[PDB]
Amino acid sequence: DRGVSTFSPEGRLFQVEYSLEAIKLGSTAIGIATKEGVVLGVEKRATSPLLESDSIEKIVEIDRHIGCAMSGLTADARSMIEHARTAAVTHNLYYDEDINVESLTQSVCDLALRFGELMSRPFGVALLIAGHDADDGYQLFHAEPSGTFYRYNAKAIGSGSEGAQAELLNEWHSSLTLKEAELLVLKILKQVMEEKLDENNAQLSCITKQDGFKIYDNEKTAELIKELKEKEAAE
Amino acid sequence: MDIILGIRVQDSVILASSKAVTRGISVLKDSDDKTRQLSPHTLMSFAGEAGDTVQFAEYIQANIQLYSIREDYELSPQAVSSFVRQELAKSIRSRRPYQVNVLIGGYDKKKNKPELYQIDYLGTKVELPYGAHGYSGFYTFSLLDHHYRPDMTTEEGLDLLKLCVQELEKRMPMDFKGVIVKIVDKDGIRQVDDF
Amino acid sequence: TGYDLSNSVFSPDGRNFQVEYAVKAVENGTTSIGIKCNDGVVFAVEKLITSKLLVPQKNVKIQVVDRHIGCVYSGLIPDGRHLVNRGREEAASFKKLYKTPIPIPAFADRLGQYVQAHTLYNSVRPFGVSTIFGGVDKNGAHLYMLEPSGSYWGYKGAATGKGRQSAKAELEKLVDHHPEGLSAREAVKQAAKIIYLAHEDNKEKDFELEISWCSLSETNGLHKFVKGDLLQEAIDFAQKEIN
Amino acid sequence: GYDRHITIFSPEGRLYQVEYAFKATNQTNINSLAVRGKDCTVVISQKKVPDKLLDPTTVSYIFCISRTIGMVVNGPIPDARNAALRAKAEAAEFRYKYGYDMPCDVLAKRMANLSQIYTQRAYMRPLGVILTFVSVDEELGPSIYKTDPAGYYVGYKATATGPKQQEITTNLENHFKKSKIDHINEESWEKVVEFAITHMIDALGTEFSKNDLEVGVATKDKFFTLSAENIEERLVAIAEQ
Amino acid sequence: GSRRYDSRTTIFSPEGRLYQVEYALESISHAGTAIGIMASDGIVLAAERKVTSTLLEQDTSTEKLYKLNDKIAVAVAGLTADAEILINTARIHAQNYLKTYNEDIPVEILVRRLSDIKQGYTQHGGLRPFGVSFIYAGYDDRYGYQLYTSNPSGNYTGWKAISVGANTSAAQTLLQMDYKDDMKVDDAIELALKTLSKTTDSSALTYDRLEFATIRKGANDGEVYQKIFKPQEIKDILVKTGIT
Amino acid sequence: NNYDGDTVTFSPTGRLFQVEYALEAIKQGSVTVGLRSNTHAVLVALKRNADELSSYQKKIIKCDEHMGLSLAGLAPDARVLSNYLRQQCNYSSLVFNRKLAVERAGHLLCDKAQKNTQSYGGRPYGVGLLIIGYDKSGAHLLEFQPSGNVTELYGTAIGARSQGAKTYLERTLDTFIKIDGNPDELIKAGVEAISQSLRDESLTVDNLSIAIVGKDTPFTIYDGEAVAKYI
Amino acid sequence: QFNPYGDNGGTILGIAGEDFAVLAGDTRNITDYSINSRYEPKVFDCGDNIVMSANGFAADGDALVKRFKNSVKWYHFDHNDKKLSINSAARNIQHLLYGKRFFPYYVHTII
Amino acid sequence: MTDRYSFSLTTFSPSGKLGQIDYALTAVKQGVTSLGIKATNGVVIATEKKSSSPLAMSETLSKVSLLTPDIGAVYSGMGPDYRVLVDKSRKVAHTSYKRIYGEYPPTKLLVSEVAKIMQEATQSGGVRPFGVSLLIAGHDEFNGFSLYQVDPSGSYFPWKATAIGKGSVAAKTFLEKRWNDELELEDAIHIALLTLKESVEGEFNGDTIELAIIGDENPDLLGYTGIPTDKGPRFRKLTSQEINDRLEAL
Amino acid sequence: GYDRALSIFSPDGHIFQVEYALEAVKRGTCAVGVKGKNCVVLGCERRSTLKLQDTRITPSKVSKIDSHVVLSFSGLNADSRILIEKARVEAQSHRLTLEDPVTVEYLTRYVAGVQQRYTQSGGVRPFGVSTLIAGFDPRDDEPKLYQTEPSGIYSSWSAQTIGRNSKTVREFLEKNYDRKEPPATVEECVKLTVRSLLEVVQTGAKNIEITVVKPDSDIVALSSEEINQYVTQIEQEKQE
Repeated sequence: DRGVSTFSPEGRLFQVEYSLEAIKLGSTAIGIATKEGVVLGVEKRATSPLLESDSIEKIVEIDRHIGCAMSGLTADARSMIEHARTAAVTHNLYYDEDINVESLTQSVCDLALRFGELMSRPFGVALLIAGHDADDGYQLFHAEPSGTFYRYNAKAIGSGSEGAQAELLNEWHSSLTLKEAELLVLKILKQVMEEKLDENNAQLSCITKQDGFKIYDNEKTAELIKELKEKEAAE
Repeated sequence: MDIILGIRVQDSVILASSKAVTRGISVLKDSDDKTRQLSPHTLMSFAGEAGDTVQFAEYIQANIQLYSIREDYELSPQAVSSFVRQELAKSIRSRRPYQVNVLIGGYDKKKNKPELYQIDYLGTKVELPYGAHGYSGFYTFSLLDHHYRPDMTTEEGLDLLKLCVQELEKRMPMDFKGVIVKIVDKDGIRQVDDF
Repeated sequence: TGYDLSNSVFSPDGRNFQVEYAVKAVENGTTSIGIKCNDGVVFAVEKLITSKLLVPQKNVKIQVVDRHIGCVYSGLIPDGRHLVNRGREEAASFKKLYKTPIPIPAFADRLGQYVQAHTLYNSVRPFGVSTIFGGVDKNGAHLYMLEPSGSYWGYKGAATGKGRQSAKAELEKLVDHHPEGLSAREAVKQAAKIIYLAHEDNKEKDFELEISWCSLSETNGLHKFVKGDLLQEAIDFAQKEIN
Repeated sequence: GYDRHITIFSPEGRLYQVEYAFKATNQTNINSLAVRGKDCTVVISQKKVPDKLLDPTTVSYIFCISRTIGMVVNGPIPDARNAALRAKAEAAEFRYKYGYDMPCDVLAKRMANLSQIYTQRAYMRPLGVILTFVSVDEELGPSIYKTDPAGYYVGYKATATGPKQQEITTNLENHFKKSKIDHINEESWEKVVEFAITHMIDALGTEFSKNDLEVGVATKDKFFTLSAENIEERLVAIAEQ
Repeated sequence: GSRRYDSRTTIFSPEGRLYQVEYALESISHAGTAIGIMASDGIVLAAERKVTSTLLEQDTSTEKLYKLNDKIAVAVAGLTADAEILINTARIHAQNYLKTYNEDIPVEILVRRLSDIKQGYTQHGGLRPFGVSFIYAGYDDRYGYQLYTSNPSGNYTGWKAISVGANTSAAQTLLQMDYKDDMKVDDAIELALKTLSKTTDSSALTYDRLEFATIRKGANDGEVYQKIFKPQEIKDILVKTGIT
Repeated sequence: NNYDGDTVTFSPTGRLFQVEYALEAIKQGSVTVGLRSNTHAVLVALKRNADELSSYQKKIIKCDEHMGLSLAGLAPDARVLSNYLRQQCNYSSLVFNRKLAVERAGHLLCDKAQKNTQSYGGRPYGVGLLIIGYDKSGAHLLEFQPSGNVTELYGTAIGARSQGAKTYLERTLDTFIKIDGNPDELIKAGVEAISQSLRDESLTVDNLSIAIVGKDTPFTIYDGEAVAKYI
Repeated sequence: QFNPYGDNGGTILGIAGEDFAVLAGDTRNITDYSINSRYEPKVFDCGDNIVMSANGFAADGDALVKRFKNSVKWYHFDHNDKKLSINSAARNIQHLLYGKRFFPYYVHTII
Repeated sequence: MTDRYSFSLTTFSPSGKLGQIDYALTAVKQGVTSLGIKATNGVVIATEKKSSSPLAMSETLSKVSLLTPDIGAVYSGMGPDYRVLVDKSRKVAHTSYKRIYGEYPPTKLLVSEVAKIMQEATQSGGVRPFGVSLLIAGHDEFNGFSLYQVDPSGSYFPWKATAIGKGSVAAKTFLEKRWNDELELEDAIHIALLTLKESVEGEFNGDTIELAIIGDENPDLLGYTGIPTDKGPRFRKLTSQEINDRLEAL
Repeated sequence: GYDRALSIFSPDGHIFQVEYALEAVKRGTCAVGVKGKNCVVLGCERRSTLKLQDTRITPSKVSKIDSHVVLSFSGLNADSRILIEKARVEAQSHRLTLEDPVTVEYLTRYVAGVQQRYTQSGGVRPFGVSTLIAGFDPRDDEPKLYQTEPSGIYSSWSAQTIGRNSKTVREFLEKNYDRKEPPATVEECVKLTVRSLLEVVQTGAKNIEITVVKPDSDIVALSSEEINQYVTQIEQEKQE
C-alpha cells in the first residue's frame, strides 16, 4: 500500500485529505454566532421513512456552556464527544470554573492527529463546537480531523456546505439577533437539503450565557418554519 | 457481620442470617439481609470483614448470572459451590485476601435434592446437613446434633432453627437484632417474613 | 530490481544500495577534513554562506565529544548531530564505569557499531554523513573517518563532501613532503589552505572557515576551537596560496 | 519476486538473501589461509592498503577474540567488527558462567547458530562475512572452525577463503594427499607460518612484501598477531631456498 | 518498512469473504474424508488416512481421531500439526472447567471456545488461520449425544450425520439418503463405512487406511464408554459388514 | 518517485522526498518575518483567514518570558514543537534556575525533528518556525526547518512569497541591525519587510501579528487594535 | 532508619480585608535548637495577584510553592493568558497536595 | 524499530497450498539421503557424510544426534536448521518432561514437541518454516522401539522403515522389498548399508557413512555404577571401524 | 502485536474494509424486527442449502443479552458471538455498578461502540455483522428496536430488516406498516413479521424463526408448530 502518515508531493497528508472527502458526503450542519447567542442546526437525513428521526443525534451537549454539531462518519464522533465532556468536567474539578470554549476545542483537536503505525486512521467527521465563556463571549469553532480549528462568525460543513457558506457570507452581519439567526439557519438548510425541510428531518439548538445549551423540541422548531415561510412570502 | 446459620431438611435448605450491622460503639442498622440470590434455586449467605462481604457476594452473583444468560441454564449448587470455593482459595494468597465466610443453600432441580455448602475465607468447603460460621456453631451444633433428622419437614426445620436462635439470644453477649430466614426448595427462594 | 527500495537488502552483487544512496547525500554535502599532526589532530570544514543574513561565527558545525574529542561531518547535518549525541552517551557511560576518558580507537568502534546497526534493519535509514573525528588519548593522537556503511579506519589525513577529491590529493602531498611529522600549528595553516583549495568545487557561494584542534602541547590534550588571532593567521596563509 | 528480498524460501527451496550475503564475502578482494602445526594454528590473510592517506596499522581483518581464540574475517569491515564484538562478548560471558575458557569449536557453533537465526527470522539480515576461528584448544589441540552466512560450520585440517579460495584449497589438498597427515609436521610456529606464506605464494602465483600480509598465531594459552617486522623476518627466511 | 511483505491475512474481499478462510477451506477439501454419524444410542467417528504406504507403522497411531476428555472426541481434516495445537488447548479448557465446577464440561461450551479461538485468527493478529476442520463427537447429561463441526472461519453447527475433508458433497448426499432418526449405533457404523467405500479416491478400502471410534451408552448403565478401534477390530468390522 | 513511499528510504541521488514534501507544506503556509537588532528581536506574521466569516489563524506562540516562535505550515506540528520547547525552557528554569539559551532551543528542536526522519512509521514535521529570544548573550533569531536544519540569522522570512521580504532584509541589513533602544523602529522595519511578500490584499488590523522580545521587554504578542499603529 | 521529614519551625498569618489581604510570616528558619537563617523568606508572590506560604518542613514547602508557581505558568499557556482566580488557585493546590495523599507535604499552606 | 514482522510469512494460496511449506519440502528433496529401519530388538538410522572440502574434518560435523539416552535423530535438508532444532529438542525433553516426571520423555511425546516447534515456524509472525525433515528413532519402556518422520509442516508419521532426501523414492522401493516384521537388529543394519550404497555416488566406507542404533542398554557407556536400575543409554553411534567391519559381509 | 491499519480512507473518502464488511452482512441470512404497540417481534430467515441439521443444539439466531433484551444479526456467525459475549458481560457489569439492568438504547450504544472501535484500531478488521437489538427498558412498557452496522452508527426503527433480500422486505414494511397505527395485538405484530419474510424466505418450513419479547422480561420463541399456523392462514388470504 504505502504509509498511513505519509505526505503527498504537494506537502499534504493523504489520509487527512481523504477524510475531508468523507465529511463532504456527510449531512449538512450550520452554526451562526451572535452577541445574543450561538445557533447550531443540522440536516438529520433519515435513510428510510421507517427509522424514527428523533433517534438521529447529530447535535450533542458537551457542558452546560458548550454544544456540538457533527457532519461525516458520525460514529467516529462518539469518542471525540466523550473526550470533550471528560476534558470539560475534569477542568471544572481541577479549577472550580467553566473551561474556555477555545481550550475545549484545542483539547478535542489534539486527538485528531494522534493516528498511524493511538488509533489507525484520522477521524471521518468535522465538528462545529459552539459555546460561551466570560473572557471571549459567544464563540463558534470548526474542528477538522487535520488537528486545525478555525473560529467563525458563521460556518457550514457537509454536502451542502460550498453553497451554504457563500450564502452565509452574504447574510451575516455583526448585529444579527438570535431569532434572525434561527430563521437564517432554517432558510439555508431548506435551500441545500435534498428532501423538503420540516421539523422532523431538521433540528435546531442554541447556547445562551443565561440558559446554557438547549436542543429545541420539534414543536418549537415547527413554529420557526411557519415564521420562515410567512416571512419569505413578504416582498 | 455476626451470626449466619443453615440447615438442609427433607426437600429444602433454610438460611438464617443476623440483621444487626455494628460500627464500633453503635448498631447502625437492625434489618440487614446478609444474602444474595445467585440463581433462581441457589442462595448464598455471607459474614466477615466490612465491605469485603457484599463486594464478594455481588461479584459471585454477577458471575453466576452471566453463566445463566450465556448457557440459558442454571448451574447445579455443587458447581456454584466449587466455583465460589476456587475464588476464595484463589484470594487467600492474594495481596489483600477476601475476608468472607459463606453458606450456599441450593435445590438441585436435576437430582430433586436440597444441598447446603459451608465455605470459609480460606476456601475450605464441606457439604453439611446443618452449618454455621464463627461463634454461631459453638451454641447451635449441640442442639442440631440432638434434634436434627434427615427426613424433617420445612416447618420442623424452622422449629429447630427457632430453638437455635433462642439459645443464641440467651447466651450470646452481642445483640444481633434477630434473623432473616429464607427457604430454598423446588419452587425457588422465598423469605419467612417474621421470626 | 526492487533491491534498492528497502534498507538491509543484499542486491545479487552483494551490495546494500540504500547505504550507497546514503553516500550520495554525503558527496552532496560541504567539504570537511581532518589532519593528524605530531602530538594531536586538526579539524576544518567549509560553511557555505547562503546570505549575509547568516550571523558570522554563530552557526558552529564542529562538535566536541567529552573534553578530548573533535567530530566534524559532511552531508545531512541533523544525522551528524544525532550520531554525536550518541557518541556523548557512549563516552559518558565509558568514563562512568572505567573512570579514564574513552580512548579514540575504543570511541571509533562505539560509533562504528552504532552506524553499522542502521544497515541491519529495513525499519531504519542509514546515516547521511561521513564523520571525521579523533583526538589525544594515553597512546598519543588518532584521526578516524567513518562512513554510512559503518566502515571506519585510522588516517594520516582524511576528507569528505563536494571537495573531497582536491582535499584528498592535497592531503597526499603533505604525507609525502613531511614524512617524519607535521607540527600542530603547521597542520592548522595547512587545514585552512586545503578548505580554500577544495572551495573550487563549491565556487558558487563564498564561505566561512572553521578550524578546531586537539594537541598534547598546544591545547594540553583538550579539544579547543581556533578563534580570533591564530584563525586570522591561517585564513591569511590560505588567501596567499590561492594566488 | 519479494522472496528475493527477505529470508523466505523461493519455489525451488532457496534463500537468495543468504546466497547474496556469500557474494558480499568476496567484496574486500582478500584471500585468507589457515593451517595446523603440532603445537600451533597459523592464520594468514592478504593485507591491501590501496589509499596512502590510510594509517596501515588500523587496517586488519584478524581479531583477538579471547586470550586463546583468534578470528580472521572474509567480508566487509562493518559486518566483520559487528561479528568480532559479539564473539568477544560471548567468549567473556561463557567464561563467567561455566568457569573455563570458551573452546574454538563451541564459539564457532554459537556464532553459527546466531547466523542461522538471521536466515529464519525476516527483520534480521545475514552478515556478509565468513568467520575462521583458530586456537590451540586444551582438549582438542590445534583447531580451525569456520562459519558462513548460511549458519553452517565445520572443523578443518586446513582451509582458505576469498576470491582465489579454490586455487589455495587444491594446493593444500595436494600437500596433504602427499604428506599423508592431519597437520604441518613442524616444531616451531615460525616454520608453520613460513609453510603457510610459501603455499599462499605458490597457489596465488604472486610475491609478498612485509606490508602485503597479515599473520595470526595460536599457541597454548595465547593467540597473537605478528608485526610488519616479525613477518619481514619470516619472509627473509623463505628467501633461503 | 516491513508493510511491503504483509499478505494481510485478516481482510475482506470486495464480495465480503475472508480470502484466507476460503483458501484454508480449499486446503481441507484435499484432506482424507472424516464422517460423524449420531445414533439414538451412540455416535460413530470414521476417518480415511491420506494414501498410506505399506511401511507406515499401522497399529500404534492416531493422526485423525483424538480424545479431548472421557466423554468427547474429535475427527480431524486438514494439517495434523495445526489440529494438535487446537486439541491440547481444548484438553486444557476441559480440565479448567472440571477444576472450577467439579463437573465434566458440556460438549457445546468446549466446541464454542475452540471455534472462538479460530474466529480470533480471522479478525486480528495478522497470522494465517488454522487449516483444520473438526467433527466433535461427545456426550453430556443435558443434550445427551451431540455431533458438531468447526471450520477455519470459527463457525460451528450441530449435525445428525456430517462429513469434512474430500468429497463431502458426494458423502453428504449418500448420508442424507440412507440416514433415519431411529437408527442404532451398529447401523450407523455400517453407514459410515459404506459412505467412505463410495467416496474414497482409491479402489480398495482396506483396514490399514481407516481410523474408527464409537461413543456408546454401553457400559455399567448411565455412564458412557469411548472406544478408539484397534486395527484388528477395524479388520473385523470390515469383514462383518462384507466390504472385505 | 518509488523512493517517496516513506522517510526511511533514500533516493538514488541521495534525497529524502518525504522531508522535501514536508518542506513544501511551509511554502504553502502564509508568510512570516523575523529580524533583530542588538537589543530587541521582532516577529511579524501575516495571518490567513479560511474565508470572510472565519478568524485569522494565530501564527505566533510564546515559549517562555524571554523566548517564542512564529509558524508557517501545519499548525498542529507548530503546537507539538512549541509545547516541547515550553517544557525544555521550563526544565532549565526549574532544575538549573537558568533561562534556556536560544542557541540550545535550536539544537533540541533540530534533534527532535531528526528522529522523525530516520525511523519507520514516523513522518517529518510539516512546519517551519522563526524563534526569537533575548538570552544571556543578547538578541537572537533562529530559522527552524523540518529537515532538522536550524540556522541563526539577523533576519529572514518563510512561507508563501517569503523570497520578497528575504531580499529586502538582505538589502536593509545595516539599517535594522543598529536599531538599538528603539522597539517601534525595529517593528516598522519588519512590517516594511513583510510588505515585499504581499500581492492584491495587504495588511489590515486583524490579519497582522507582531511579537517583540528584548533587554527590558518580556516576549509579548500584539494583535487587533494594538497593531493599527503600524499599518 | 531514615526519616524523610523535618521541622523548620516558622509561623505564618493571613488576614482578609474589604479590598485587600495580608499574608505575613517570620523570616527565621530553625532545626531543633539551632538557627539556620535569620532572613529566609517563606511568603512568595506567585503572580496573578496571589501570595502563598507553605509553612512546616521547608523542603516540602519550597517543592509545593515551586509546583504551584509552575501551575500558574501553564494555566497562562493552556488558557490564552487567562488570570487564575484565587478560588481556582485554591482548588488547584488541593489537587497538588492530595496528589501526595499517601506521602504528604508536611506543610500548612495559606494563600 | 527492530521487529515489525508480526504477521505470517506462510499464507494459503487460492489453490489451498501453503507455499513456504511446499518450498521447504523442495529444499528437503535436494538434501542428502537419510533413512531409518525398525528391527524387532532395535532401530537403525543412517545417512551419508557428504564433505564440503577434503580439508574439512567430517567427524566434527555430526548429522546423527543423541536427543535423550534412548532417542536419536537424523535429517535431510538444511544442516543449520537441523542443528538448532536438535538444541531445542534436547532442552524441551528436560524443561517440559524430565524436570517434571524425573524420567526422559517417550519417543512419540518428544517427537510431538519437535513437531510443535516446527508448526510454530509455519504460523508465527516474521519466520519461514524449518527446511528439514527429521527421522527420530527411540525406545521407551511402555511402547518399545519406534521410528517417526517430522516434516516442515510439523506433521509426523510412524514408520516400519523409510528414507528422505535425494534418493528417497529409490530407497523406499528398496526397503519395501527387504523389510519383514521378524528382522533382528544386525539384519536391519546390513539392509540399511545396502539401501544407502544405491544413493551414495563417491567413496562408501566408515568415514563417509554416519550410522547409529537404538538397541540394548550399554552399562559400559553410562559413566558410573552403584544404581542397579540405571542400566545406561540404548542410543549408540557406530565407530568408523565398526561400520567397515560389516562392509566385509556386504 | 500486529499494528497494520486495515481500515483506512480511500481517495473518494470511503473506508473499503467497512463497506466490504457491509457486503458480508448483505450475504447474511435475512433478519427483521417489528415494533408492536406493547411488544417487539424478531423474525429470522434460516437458509435450506442443508438439512440433516440438529436444531436442538445449533446456535439459535436470536440471543438473550439480558432477561429483557434480545439481539438478532445478519452476517458472519463467528463474529456475532464476540459481540453477543461482550454485550452479555456489559449487561451484568451495568447491573453490578448502576444497580439497574441496561436500557435497550444503552446496550445498543455499547455494541455500536465496540463495532466502531474495530474501524479505527490497528491489526483488526471490522465486524462482518449488523444487529437488531430489541426489548423493554426496566419498569417501562414502551417497546424498543435499534439497528447497528459495522461502521458503528446505530438508530431506532418502527420496523427494520437486514441481510440478503432486505431491500425487498424493507419495501414491504414501508408499504405495510402504519406509524399512526402500530400492530395493536401480539398476533397482529407476529403476522406482519412472518408476511414480510414470506416475500423472500422460499417455503414456510423450518426456514422461519420468530422470537416475541413482551414487557417485564417476558421473552418466548415460537416452534414451527405455531408459525405454520400463520403461514397456513396468510396463504389462504391470497384468494382475491
